[PDB]
Amino acid sequence: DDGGVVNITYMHRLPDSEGMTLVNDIVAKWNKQHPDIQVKATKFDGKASDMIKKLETDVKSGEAPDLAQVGYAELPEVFTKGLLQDVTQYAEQYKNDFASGPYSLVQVGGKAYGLPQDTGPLVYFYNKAEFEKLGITEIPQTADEFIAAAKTAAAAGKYIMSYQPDEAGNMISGLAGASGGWYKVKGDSWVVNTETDGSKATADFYQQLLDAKAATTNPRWDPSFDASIKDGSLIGTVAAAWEAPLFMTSSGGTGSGEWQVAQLGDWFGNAGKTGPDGGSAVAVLKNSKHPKEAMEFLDWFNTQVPDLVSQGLVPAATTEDAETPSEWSTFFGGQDIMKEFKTANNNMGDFTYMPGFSAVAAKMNETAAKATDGSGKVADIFSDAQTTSVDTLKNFGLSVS
Ligand SMILES: CC(=O)N[C@@H]1[C@@H](O[C@@H]2O[C@H](CO)[C@H](O)[C@H](O)[C@H]2O)[C@@H](O)[C@@H](CO)O[C@H]1O
Ligand SMILES: [Zn+2]
Ligand SMILES: [Zn+2]
Repeated sequence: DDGGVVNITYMHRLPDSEGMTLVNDIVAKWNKQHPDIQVKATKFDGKASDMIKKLETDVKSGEAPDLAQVGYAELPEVFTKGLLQDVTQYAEQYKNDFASGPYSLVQVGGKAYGLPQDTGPLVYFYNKAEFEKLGITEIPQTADEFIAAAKTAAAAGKYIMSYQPDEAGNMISGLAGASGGWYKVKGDSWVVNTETDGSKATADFYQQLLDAKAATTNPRWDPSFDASIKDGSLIGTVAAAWEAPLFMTSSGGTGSGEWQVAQLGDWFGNAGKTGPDGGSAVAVLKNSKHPKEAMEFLDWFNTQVPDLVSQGLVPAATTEDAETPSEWSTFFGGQDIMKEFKTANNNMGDFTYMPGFSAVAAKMNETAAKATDGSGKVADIFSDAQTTSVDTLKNFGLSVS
C-alpha cells in the first residue's frame, strides 16, 4: 500500500476568470476531505496549443504533473509521442459516470489514458434585438439566405459572422468535419482527405462573406475581437459552446439581455449536424507513480458538475444534469442556453484526429490569415491541410495510403 499521504499534481488550462468557481477552490474541497490524497492544481501559463509542448518537455525532464488537460484532438498525438499512462483498469471503474462518446475519446486501441471532461459542440451566438432592428426575423437556414442577411447587416456597419483566422484549425475543421471525417485508418495505412464536400461548402461560405466584407476578420483572442462585441458591431458569430462565459466577459456587458444561442444553420454543408471545436480529457502521464489515486481524484473532479459549468464547460459527466447559471440566462435574454448546448452535443458528428493534428491546425491558421486581405483563398486552408496532414503522418513514421 502507498504511505499515508499521496501527493498528486494536476495541470489544467481552464479559464479561472472572475465569477467562476476557481479550480483551486474546487481542489481545496477535495483536499479537506482527503488528507490521504493531496492535490496541487496549476493553470498552464501560455497559449492553449502550447500546453502539450510543455507536457512533452516536462515528461522528458521528469518534472511532469500526474494529470494534465489534453484535448480529444491532442490525445492521439501525445499518445504517439509516449507521454501517457495506460490507466484502463482504473478508468473502467468510473466509466458509468460519463457519456459513452466522450469516454471512447480517452481510448486508443481499447486502452484508456484518463477521463473525459467536457465537449465542444459548435453553436451560433447572436444579438436578437439587433437582428430585429435589421429586419432579420429568423435565423436564415441556408448559406445563400445567410449571406444575403450578412450583406444587409454589413451595409449598416454590423456583422452577423466573424472569420477567426487564429482559430481556423479548431473551429473551421469542426465546421467542415460536421459532415464527415478527414482521417481514417484503412488496415496498414492512414487515408487523408481534408477536401470533402463539407470543406468545400465551408470555404465557399466564408469566401463569399470575406469578399462581401460581411464578416469581421479580427483574430478571436486579440483585443480587437472583444472591441467588436463591446462596440456593438459584432452581433452574430459561430462559437464553441465553452465560449459562453468568455464571450460574456469579452462583451463588457454590451447586449446583456439580448444575446441568444441558436443551433448552426445549414451553412457549411453540415445538413443538420454540428461539429467539435475543442473538448478535452484529463490524462494520466507516462511516469505518474499514483495512477489509481490520480484517477480517484479525477473522477470526483470531473463530476463536480456545477463548478465545471461555471468554467463554461459542457460536462461529459452524466451523474447530474448541467444547469444554466443564473448569470448566463440573464445575459442571454433569459434563455436556458445549456439546453441548446445539449441539443448541439447530441447532433455533433464524430471526428477522428490523426496524430500530429497540431501541425495541421497550425498550418490552417497560417493559411486562414492569408485570406483576410485577399492574398489567399479560404479554400487554400483545406488544400494546405491535406499536404500538411500527409507530411506530418510521414514525419511521425506512419504509413499514408
Ligand atoms: C482546441 C483548443 O484547445 N481550443 C482552445 C480552447 O480550449 C478549450 O478551453 C475550454 C476552457 O475554456 C475547455 O477546456 C475546452 O475543452 C477546450 O478545448 C481555449 O483555451 C481558448 C482560449 O480561451 O483557446 C482555444 O484555442
Ligand atoms: Zn480520503
Ligand atoms: Zn498510489
